[PDB]
Amino acid sequence: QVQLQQSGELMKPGASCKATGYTFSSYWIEWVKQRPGHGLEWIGEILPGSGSTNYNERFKGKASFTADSSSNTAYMQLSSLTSSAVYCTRTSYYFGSSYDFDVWGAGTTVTVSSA
Amino acid sequence: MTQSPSSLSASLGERVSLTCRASQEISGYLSWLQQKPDGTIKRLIYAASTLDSSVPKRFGSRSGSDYSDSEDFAVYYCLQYASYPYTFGGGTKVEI
Amino acid sequence: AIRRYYLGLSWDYRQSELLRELHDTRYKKTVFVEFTDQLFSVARPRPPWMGLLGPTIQAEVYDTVVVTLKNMASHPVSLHAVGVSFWKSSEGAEYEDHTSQREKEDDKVLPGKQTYVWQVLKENGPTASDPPCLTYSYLSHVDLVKDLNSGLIGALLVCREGSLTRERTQNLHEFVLLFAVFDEGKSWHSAAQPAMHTVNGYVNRSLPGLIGCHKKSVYWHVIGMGTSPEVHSIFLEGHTFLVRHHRQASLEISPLTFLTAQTFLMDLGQFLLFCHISSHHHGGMEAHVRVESCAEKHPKTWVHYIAAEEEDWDYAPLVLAPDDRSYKSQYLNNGPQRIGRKYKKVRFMAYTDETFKTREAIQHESGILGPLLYGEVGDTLLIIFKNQASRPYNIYPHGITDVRPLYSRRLPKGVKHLKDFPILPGEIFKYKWTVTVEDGPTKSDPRCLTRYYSSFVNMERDLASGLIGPLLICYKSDKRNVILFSVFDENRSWYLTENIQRFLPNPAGVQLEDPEFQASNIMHSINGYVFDSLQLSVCLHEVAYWYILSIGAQTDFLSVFFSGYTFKHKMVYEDTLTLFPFSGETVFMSMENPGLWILGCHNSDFRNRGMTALLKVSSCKRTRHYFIAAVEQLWDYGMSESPVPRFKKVVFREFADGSFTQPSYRGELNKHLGLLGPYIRAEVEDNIMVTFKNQASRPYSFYSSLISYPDDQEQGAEPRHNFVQPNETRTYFWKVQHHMAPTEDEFDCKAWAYFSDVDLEKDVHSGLIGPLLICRANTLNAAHGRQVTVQEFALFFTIFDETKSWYFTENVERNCTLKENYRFHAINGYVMDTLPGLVMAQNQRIRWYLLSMGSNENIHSIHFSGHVFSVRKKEEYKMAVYNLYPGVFETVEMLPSKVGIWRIECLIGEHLQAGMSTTFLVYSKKCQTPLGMASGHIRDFQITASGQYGQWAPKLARLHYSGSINAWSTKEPFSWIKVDLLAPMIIHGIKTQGARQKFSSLYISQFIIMYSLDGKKWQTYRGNSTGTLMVFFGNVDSSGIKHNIFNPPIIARYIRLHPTHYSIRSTLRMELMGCDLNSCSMPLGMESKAISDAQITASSYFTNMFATWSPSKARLHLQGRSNAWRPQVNNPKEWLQVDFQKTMKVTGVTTQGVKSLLTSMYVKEFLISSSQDGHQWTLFFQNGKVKVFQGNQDSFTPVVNSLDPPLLTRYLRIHPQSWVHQIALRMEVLGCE
Ligand SMILES: *[C@@H]1O[C@H](CO)[C@@H](OC2O[C@H](CO)[C@@H](O)[C@H](O)[C@H]2NC(C)=O)[C@H](O)[C@H]1NC(C)=O
Ligand SMILES: *[C@@H]1O[C@H](CO)[C@@H](O[C@@H]2O[C@H](CO)[C@@H](O)[C@H](O)[C@H]2NC(C)=O)[C@H](O)[C@H]1NC(C)=O
Ligand SMILES: *[C@@H]1O[C@H](CO)[C@@H](O)[C@H](O)[C@H]1NC(C)=O
Ligand SMILES: [Ca+2]
Ligand SMILES: [Cu+2]
Ligand SMILES: [Zn+2]
Repeated sequence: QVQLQQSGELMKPGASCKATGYTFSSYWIEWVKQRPGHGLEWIGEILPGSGSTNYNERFKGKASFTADSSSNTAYMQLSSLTSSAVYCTRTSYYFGSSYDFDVWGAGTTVTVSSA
Repeated sequence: MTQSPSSLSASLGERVSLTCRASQEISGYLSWLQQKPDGTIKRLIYAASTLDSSVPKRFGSRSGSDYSDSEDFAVYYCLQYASYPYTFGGGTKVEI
Repeated sequence: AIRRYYLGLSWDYRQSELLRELHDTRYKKTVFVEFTDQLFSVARPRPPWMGLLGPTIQAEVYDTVVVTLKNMASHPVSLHAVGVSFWKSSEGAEYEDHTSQREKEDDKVLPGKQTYVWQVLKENGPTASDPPCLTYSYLSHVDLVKDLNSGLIGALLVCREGSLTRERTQNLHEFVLLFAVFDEGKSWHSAAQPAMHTVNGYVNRSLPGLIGCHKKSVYWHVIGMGTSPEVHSIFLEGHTFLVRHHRQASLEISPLTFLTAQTFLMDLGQFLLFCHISSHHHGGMEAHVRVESCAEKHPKTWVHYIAAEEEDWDYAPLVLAPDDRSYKSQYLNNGPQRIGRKYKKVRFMAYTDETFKTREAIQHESGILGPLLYGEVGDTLLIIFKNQASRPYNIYPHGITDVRPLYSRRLPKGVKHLKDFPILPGEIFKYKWTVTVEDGPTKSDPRCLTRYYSSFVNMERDLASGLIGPLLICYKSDKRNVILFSVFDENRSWYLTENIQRFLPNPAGVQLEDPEFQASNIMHSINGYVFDSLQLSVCLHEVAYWYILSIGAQTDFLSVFFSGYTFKHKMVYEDTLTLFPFSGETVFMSMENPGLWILGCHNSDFRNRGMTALLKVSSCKRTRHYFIAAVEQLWDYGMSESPVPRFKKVVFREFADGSFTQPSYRGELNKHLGLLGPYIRAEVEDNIMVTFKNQASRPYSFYSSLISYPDDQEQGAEPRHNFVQPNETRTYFWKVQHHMAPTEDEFDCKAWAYFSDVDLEKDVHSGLIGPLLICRANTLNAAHGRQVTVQEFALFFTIFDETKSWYFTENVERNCTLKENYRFHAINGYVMDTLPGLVMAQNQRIRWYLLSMGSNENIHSIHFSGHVFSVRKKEEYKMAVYNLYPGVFETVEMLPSKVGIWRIECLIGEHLQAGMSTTFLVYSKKCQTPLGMASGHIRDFQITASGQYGQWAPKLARLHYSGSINAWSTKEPFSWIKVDLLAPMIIHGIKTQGARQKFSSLYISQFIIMYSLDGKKWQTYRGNSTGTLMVFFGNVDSSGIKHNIFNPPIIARYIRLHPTHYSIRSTLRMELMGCDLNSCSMPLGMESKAISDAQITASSYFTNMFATWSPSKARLHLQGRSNAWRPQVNNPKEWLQVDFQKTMKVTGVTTQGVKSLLTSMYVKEFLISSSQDGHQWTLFFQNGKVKVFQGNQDSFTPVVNSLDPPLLTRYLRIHPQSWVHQIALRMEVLGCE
């Protein structure tokens, strides 16, 4: 019983992952922003038990990494949006186990425009 | 990390086409999954030749430097887990 | 071989079946109960007979016990095992043990929540001579007084290898017999109330179920328990006890005494088990034994005619000395409301024939006691008895089971046991005593053993009237010198009323319970004489046997001594002989010491009250010189905490010269001596010469009881003068005889005491006491006068009453009434873990001389927690608690298994909480490590001196520092440098250099070392004795290191080096070799390759052909081609793993990178996962969070990384997260087992 989640909203351009059934801290979490039509790229791995992060060259200025321990949740904040995609996952801290990207994100809608 | 031929549809139970090619030497750290239209993402192949848990036992091969019925409609992306930064794939589109 | 045990109410003591808390609706106690399982909810059936007693534990050598305790009580409880080894995770006691908080959970277990794990190593189990299964116990150790007094005590059985043998389960039985007093008014639960002397927790004969089968044998694992002194003389009506391998009539037990006695049941029936001490309070200790059925030349006949008949008995046939402000008068002089010295009593009297009209030979010296009754095994004694008295008396022997009437076997009336059937002032009875085998000795003990008879129609007042006489029992003048220690209580003697009439001015003056008159007829007698009226002549070199009994009022034990002499006890020469009530022992000694001596009591307040008598004998390669004096000092009995009065004492110290001015200061090896005199050590056949000088206000003496004076002055017997006036300087000289030294079957070195004897009791409490070792053969030698093969310590257990110490009036120094802050339960004069000087090497025998002295309270029950020792008397027995009695000076040896800081207690619960405790440190000799002096872990600010020359600052004294000016240096003659390690540490050595200045070579050629614990208590390191102090040899030049070592390692936190000889200038760079207190600093074998390449394993490993960076090579400082580990790919998910095979206490991680080619690689950041199984993992969280450890900054410099608080695990993984160029690891691990 390993499950993931994500709070399923939009805003104007230029404006500022829950899980249960396992150990929230001792496992890496990874974000993703699958651009429309292309494929799946990469964000950064958050270790919710310490804060160690390894971001990606692209979202380097837009992939901040925060979380909270006594709640089992992890968020991601980005500033100044551009006019939009659709799409987290889990990796282990040691090599050998099979808890690597087994459960995937619940998907979330995201839009950037001013209708 | 690209896919070949990234577009070779089929039907239910023959030899189609879904193969991954890596930029550099990875040695073992490749995967392969499935995309459902409503956003459902699962996992199957991992560590080249290894089976999954809640997935059937039908899919899976590897060789430096390449690797790889039922609800047959997805875009198979491969996974590269050898060094940061990581990256998925290009996408092999199919339709029944 | 993993035995699992799951230990975890109201009690009235007589009502059995209150242990039905398992399942009948009809004091507060907390006891130990068992369970079936690891889920803590299911009760077991426990037998009838165990009562309150905790579960009996059985095991073997090389197994492991695994108890899980769950506290389900009001108060907290621990689990403290006796006589096994444990890991400090399992000691169940809290004290200044310097122990991580994880290892202090055991110390106190709160409601809810602890497994313990005990080891039973090969050195833990019994020897060949020992019983098949040693008797130990376990208890709660959070508040001994409380915990015991509430029901926390179970049995511990440690048997040799071979329990899985088919015992004939008709026999065996073997019931643990806790003999525990409970003081229910001072247990946990309470608000005096009463105090229950029990057997297995039941009073008044009520213990059910102890049934044994007839023609078989039963073993007894015996455990005494109790939180004050008080002794118990335990008997079984028709039966004898076999202990060690000796026929004993009683069991001599006392608080936490442990025995395995066996006895043999020849008579069908039911027999009373009971304690025999005069004090009827002691009279809950009473249980029944039922014996049943289960399933599947030529022997002499001796004839004696003995009559009970009345006489006038004189206790003092030598007039005393009317002077009555000195008690002496009261017990013996005649006048007002005092009787005197002639009391009418009844005795046993031997006659010559059936007519009883003529008396056989009386004999002065044996006064009061009846005729000597000899009888070898097999013989028969016809004791023809005629009365001639007024009350109906009787005569019956305690010792022989088979005592029927002569001719007939059937008894006159409803007489259960012949014991209470009386004889009638004018009847004759004919008795047949037949001496059988089961009454006699047992090869391993002496030829004869001492017993006694007495009337039993009314046991108490008959014996008190004077019906007593000796009965020997032996194996297949003549029999002579019989010494009867007997308090005759004339306040119970039938003739009390008659005596008043004949000897008083007016029988009118009634009073009756006037306590002076009452206590004026308690003649404290030896045989029948008092205040020195029993004088007995012996000759010189007369080889004499001594038959010794204790029958009287008495109640308390007697600790009997002969001056100047040394008897043979259990085939071993000792010096005092402790005797319980109704007990008798045979000793054997040769009268080699001319002089007048006093036999007497040592027990303080009998001895003053009359129990004396005189012994009057008289005829008819090296020289080891010690300089010792009695000098006065101040003494606080312990400074540490608790509101600090200081007391004036007087003590023995060793000096060097005849000119008593250079006092040969001691330390390290003798710090522990405390209030005790110096070790004066001789071998056998060399000579001892002590020049003794009295300083001090009062006069004092040097007496030992080995002091053997020669046959000078022939005119008469002589009181040995002794008595050194406060300034005089008497000298004692005497050769040491083979009989003053260890038998070939004892240990290399026997201990004997020495003290003043101008007032035995008063001036030991003042402080005059020391150990006199007598070593064996050619073992003790060198210029050290010591074994050196073995570390030796002396521990003197006693409870100083500073109210009794002479200088007590001189301590008006307080300001202007109960004593309980003037009494100190003090080992060697230090109380409450205050005693210093106890440092011992890892694995290395240690010999302990244990002494107690003083008042009757001192029956201490000494325990070495987590260790066991060996005592030796003709054979060698394993034990865990020796029941030290005053005046006895036993010698035991142990080796310390486990490193750490361990406690030395007295298991007398009252004494412990009153302070009677200390600790010792056992260190690994293999834990030498650099204390961080070169590595800069010790920050500059902790080094400190006293003058600096200039710019040559003490902050430079760091081994290998280079350049220009690069060290401390001072032009002052008397100087010092001082290093603050920042906390107490163990130091084993010091490495020493000195630099170059342009063209000179600067160095200390000769220094001395001072150290300190607080920062202004510096003491000079007189290491390894040598002399007044240790002069060390420094350097010979700039470059070289001189590596002096501390082989009594230094325990300190401030160390201070004093240059005494330099070339041109004192100048020093130094490094400190050492270890933490708990000996957790050493590598676990990366560098020594002690971890074979199969134990190191990783997630991947790059290989092509020319490299092959396999884990195996990732060891700190390895050199050459491809010298480190490289994961086949770089990513923060990889990990390296090490299977230690055992659980280890990892306390840090040293960590490295590698130089290769030109491109530099090292690991900037990593994390750590841990496991006990290898398939589950947890990251070492801390204060909340998943720790991220700092990394190397270069690919060559090692960096330490202490783990705090250090994890326990047998599996260790390193998870590198951020790196530089490439992941590359070399490391060491720091810790211990
Ligand atoms: C066990 O037996 C005791 C005596 O044989 C008995 O105690 C005595 O205690 C009471 C209470 O103070 C006294 O009144 C009485 O005089 C004592 N007997 C003497 C001094 O001979 C205990 O009560 C008995 N225990 C139980 C549980 O009944
Ligand atoms: C005093 O110095 C001597 C000389 O080294 C020490 O001797 C050896 O000590 C080791 C360590 O326990 C033993 O293995 C040897 O048996 C000793 N050598 C000999 C020749 O007997 C001695 O330990 C030092 N004493 C103290 C108290 O430090
Ligand atoms: C006696 O003791 C005192 C105490 O110090 C000392 O001064 C003196 O020299 C000693 N001898 C004599 C003869 O007084
Ligand atoms: Ca502990
Ligand atoms: Cu004690
Ligand atoms: Zn008793």
